[PDB]
Amino acid sequence: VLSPADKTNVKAAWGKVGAHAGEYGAEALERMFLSFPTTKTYFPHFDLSHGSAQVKGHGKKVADALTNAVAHVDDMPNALSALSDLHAHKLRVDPVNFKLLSHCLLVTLAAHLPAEFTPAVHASLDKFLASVSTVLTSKYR
Amino acid sequence: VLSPADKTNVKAAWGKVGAHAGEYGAEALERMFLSFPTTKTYFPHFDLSHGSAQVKGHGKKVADALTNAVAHVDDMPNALSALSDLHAHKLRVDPVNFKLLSHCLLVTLAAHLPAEFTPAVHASLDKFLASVSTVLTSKYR
Amino acid sequence: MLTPEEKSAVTALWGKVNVDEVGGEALGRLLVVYPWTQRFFESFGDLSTPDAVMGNPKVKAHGKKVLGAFSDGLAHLDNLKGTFATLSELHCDKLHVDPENFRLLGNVLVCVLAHHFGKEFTPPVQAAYQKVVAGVANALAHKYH
Amino acid sequence: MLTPEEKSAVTALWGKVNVDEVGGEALGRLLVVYPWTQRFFESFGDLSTPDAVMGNPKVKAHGKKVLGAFSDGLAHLDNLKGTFATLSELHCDKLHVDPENFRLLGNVLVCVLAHHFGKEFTPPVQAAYQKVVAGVANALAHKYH
Ligand code: HEM
Ligand code: HEM
Ligand code: HEM
Ligand code: HEM
Repeated sequence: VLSPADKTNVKAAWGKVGAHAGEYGAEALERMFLSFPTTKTYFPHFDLSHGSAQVKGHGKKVADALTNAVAHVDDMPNALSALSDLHAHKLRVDPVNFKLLSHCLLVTLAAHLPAEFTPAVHASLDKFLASVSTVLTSKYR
Repeated sequence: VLSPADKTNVKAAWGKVGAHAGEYGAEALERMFLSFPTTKTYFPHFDLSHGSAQVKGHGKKVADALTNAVAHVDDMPNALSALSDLHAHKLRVDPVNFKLLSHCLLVTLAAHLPAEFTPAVHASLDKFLASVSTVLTSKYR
Repeated sequence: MLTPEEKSAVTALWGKVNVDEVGGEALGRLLVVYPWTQRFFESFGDLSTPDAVMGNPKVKAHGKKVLGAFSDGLAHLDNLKGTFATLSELHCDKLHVDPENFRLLGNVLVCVLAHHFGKEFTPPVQAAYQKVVAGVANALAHKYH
Repeated sequence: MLTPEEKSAVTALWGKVNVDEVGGEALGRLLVVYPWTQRFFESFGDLSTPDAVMGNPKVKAHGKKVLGAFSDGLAHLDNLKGTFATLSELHCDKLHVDPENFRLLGNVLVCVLAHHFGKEFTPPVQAAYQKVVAGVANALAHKYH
């Protein structure tokens, strides 16, 4: 559960991400693939080389989605339903991988927002990625 | 999320455990301590040797807890609230440990219910245990 | 990675295992308990229900190969990596199987074992078998990149 | 442990690190990002708020001893087990710490390295580092029984 504070911290930091988000998505991706090489098992149809149109377009769809979750942190389930359906019924990405991406997402954030990334925002984004992960995985079985 | 089939399965199998639960509790622990010795990190005060009443006793507690859950399957969070507090604010058992004990439980169910442990009930039980786990670590942060 | 007593405990119990029967149960159970693993077997046919799954011919067939291969490693419990090197590589390079699955399998397996052996699959034998599966999962993931 | 190219990055960045500074931050965020990890520090006094924690002097002392130990570690990337043996044992028999806490830290640490180094923390250095946090965690769990 994201308390009000958490919600505050997320929208705040997400905001600062602003129009960088997409390229944020694309670096988090590249960071997962290089750090957690097993995650590439879900992307054999992708040119996974640095600066791929694919990864960038993908990092972009990812971010959009997060911007949506943030825009709707009080109704993540319906906000993300379409995507929880596709994740459970089409991509079927094992749930351990959500956590790996949450991680590289934190890393991306930390490194792009030297001011906003305090212990309490860190905490909050963590709880929040953990929450997104859950919505998306909720319909797995 | 626990479907109607899942609840039936759960109640059915839990039904059979009947007054065995406490015994199945202790065994489950024992399975845990030997299979995943990291889990012993939480019981330095316990005599962990085979037959230990301590294990038996904690075994009993767990099973009754699990019994309450089943009884209140549609109202777990409030059913388990006193126990989500205790884990979160006092025991503060890493969340990953709840999956080890879950498996151990399943394992013990398996070995004592050759008729009832169908692939379908196996499924329901994992589900249900995951749900109990979620509810017990719901207030960790 | 197993002590003298755990090796004895694993071997003994594997003696009583009809690899084919266990193989189909485990593979079938994976698919029922963790439906997302169905992602690698869209050819296998109907996986719509526990039933369809469990009785599907390809599940059983496939399950047999797997555990046949699992069985081969039991033999070389001291070269667990060396042994699965070719398989590690194929699951990566051609199958694109997230190594996580090997872990779901080992657990489902332990479950199958226990169900089948009841009171014989004791805390201590399970312990020995938790090590083996883990060892197997790691051996198969070893060449992932 | 890693490719030479990878150690070099690793030792290169850490060159520019304030073990005491990072120590305390890492330990602190661990205690904030994962409150359950606090269980071991109830003699550390006040931990009631993120500010208390980050400010607590003991957490600060703790943070620097853990992390200097980590530092000695980096010099032995070819023997983390050799290095962490006794320290694994104590964590095990005396401290009773769940090795997961070691992974949580490791994760917190990379976060800390990224905030602290911005863009010099490229995906590759990240990776290199991920191997090292994985490695050290692996090495402290290692004597657990
Ligand atoms: C932060 C959690 C995640 C979010 C919000 C997210 C979101 C998305 C979205 C919005 C799409 C595209 C949907 C469409 O095209 O309509 C997508 C596709 C995809 N995602 Fe997820 N995802 C997440 C986690 C993961 C993880 C952890 C993996 C793999 C390890 C993964 C694998 C995939 C793949 C394989 C595709 C489709 C490939 C393609 O379209 O060509 N996702 N995801
Ligand atoms: C669904 C799984 C679990 C349930 C239902 C459960 C429930 C309980 C219950 C009912 C008690 C006693 C409550 C009281 O005294 O009021 C308890 C205590 C405790 N549990 Fe949990 N628990 C679970 C998982 C775990 C796990 C996975 C661990 C560690 C691996 C753990 C460690 C402990 C400890 C250390 C105590 C305190 C006992 C003592 O030292 O006196 N629990 N738990
Ligand atoms: C101990 C674990 C495992 C072992 C030893 C193993 C072994 C094998 C072997 C030997 C083959 C090739 C059959 C032959 O020799 O012709 C195979 C193929 C395959 N395995 Fe694995 N496997 C394991 C676990 C898994 C898991 C957990 C999954 C996915 C959930 C999986 C997915 C596949 C697939 C999709 C194929 C190709 C089958 C086909 O052609 O349709 N395996 N495996
Ligand atoms: C990179 C990871 C770590 C390293 C290298 C490490 C190293 C150390 C060292 C060198 C000591 C010696 C202290 C003594 O003799 O009292 C110590 C103690 C301790 N560690 Fe760890 N540790 C690590 C991770 C952790 C983590 C993640 C936690 C917990 C949540 C933890 C909890 C403790 C505690 C409670 C003590 C005892 C301190 C005292 O007695 O004053 N450690 N650690």
